[PDB]
Amino acid sequence: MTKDQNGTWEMESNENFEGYMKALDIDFATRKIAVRLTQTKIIVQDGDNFKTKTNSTFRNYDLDFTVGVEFDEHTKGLDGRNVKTLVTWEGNTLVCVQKGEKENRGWKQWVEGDKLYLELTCGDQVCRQVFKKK
Ligand SMILES: CC1=C(/C=C/C(C)=C/C=C/C(C)=C/CO)C(C)(C)CCC1
Repeated sequence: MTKDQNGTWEMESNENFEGYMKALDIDFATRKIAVRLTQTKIIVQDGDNFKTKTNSTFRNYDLDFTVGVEFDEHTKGLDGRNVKTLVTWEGNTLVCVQKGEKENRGWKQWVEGDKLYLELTCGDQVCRQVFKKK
């Protein structure tokens, strides 16, 4: 296992604050809140089965999806829309991309360690998540 996804990473923040907002138009306060909100997260995979959750005040969210075994998730709590996903390891990565009105809500959570450059495409005008910690 040359990846060790299973990590912690007190989220720093996203770059295109506004483009990720659009990925699921919560509200205008949403993006400004998350902009500065340095939340916590921590994934953990065992092979073909992983899970992670965010730790914010504003909103609580989670992905909890397998690795390539397509699944119709939901964004309940946040916006309340229906979605689907798909994940495939891509080096030290695990290319996820949402569906169900999304079609461009994917990430490039490739792990470096102490630093991390999750790239939140999330619709046109790609955003760059900015992680750092574990
Ligand atoms: C906008 C927004 C949030 C961001 C959620 C995300 C984007 C969590 C990331 C999950 C992923 C991509 C895990 C893959 O390892 C949360 C709910 C947390 C706080 C307020 C609103």
